[PDB]
Order: sequence, then C-alpha cells, then structure tokens
Amino acid sequence: GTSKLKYVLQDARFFLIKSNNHENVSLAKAKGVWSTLPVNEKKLNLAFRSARSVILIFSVRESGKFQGFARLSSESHHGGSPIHWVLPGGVFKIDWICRRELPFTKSAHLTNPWNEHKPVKIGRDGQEIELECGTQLCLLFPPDESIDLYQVIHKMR
Repeated sequence: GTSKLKYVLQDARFFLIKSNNHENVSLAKAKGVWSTLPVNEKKLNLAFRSARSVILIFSVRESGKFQGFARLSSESHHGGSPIHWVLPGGVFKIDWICRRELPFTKSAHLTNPWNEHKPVKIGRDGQEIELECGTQLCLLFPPDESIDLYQVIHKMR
C-alpha cells in the first residue's frame, strides 16, 4: 500500500536530477551517495534544512526514463570517503526509495507548476518540482522489492 510512502513524502521538496552518464547513477544506486555542481549543492543543502524530506528524482539524459528516486539523509559533506565518480562538490548521503525505471510515457499527464506547467520530465539538472506534482510522480514508480522503507521512516523521527 501507499501509506508508508505518502508519509515519507508528506512534507517533502523534490528536485529533478539529470545525469549525462548511466555509470554515475549505477554508482550512486549501489553506494547511496550523490554529488552535484555548486549551484545545485547549495539549493539541496538549504532544502535539507527546510523540509522533512528532500527527494531527488533521477533521469539519465536521452534515456526517455526516470531511473528512480532517493531521499537525502545528510547535507553535503567534504573530506569523507572519496567517491570515484566518472568525470565527463560535497557528497550527499541518500537512501534510495525506488531504483526501478519509470518511462516518460507514464508521466505524460503530470506538469510541474514551478516550471511553467511543462511536463514534469522537462527540466534542467536541479529543477525543483512542486509538492503535489512531485508526490504524484513518485507514486507512479513500481514497487522496489530490493528496498525497505523502514530505515527512512526511522530517520525522519
């Protein structure tokens, strides 16, 4: 059922993450980390302190899909265990909520009021998604049998 996920998302902010490289998303999915450019890093740190949950919704450029979504469990931090990103910032710890794909053909009815009411798939890396549109987008993803929401729910309290 959706009660658990709706609780996680109740007071959430949502950001589109656009990656040019599937490899960095694979790395991020396995290790539970993300890094971004300075403007977006600042935005995400502010959001982490302002909302009960900050959700990153990932899309690899030219893939036609979202690849999953995750919740920040920390602000960005420097000097920690270095993440060997594939090069084409601080490291955010993230807990994945869904690592399964959602094709854009399943989100075509959703438009983001904070991006001129364009379809939610459209946006630059870091585009913020308004609460209801982001919630509905996250609810479209299929259940991920590899993920247990329990850890996230305990972290919010």
